[PDB]
Amino acid sequence: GNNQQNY
Amino acid sequence: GNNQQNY
Repeated sequence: GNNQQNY
Repeated sequence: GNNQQNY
């Protein structure tokens, strides 16, 4: 699906 | 914080 990664 | 909106 839509991807948000906050490292 | 960081924002991602997928309408």
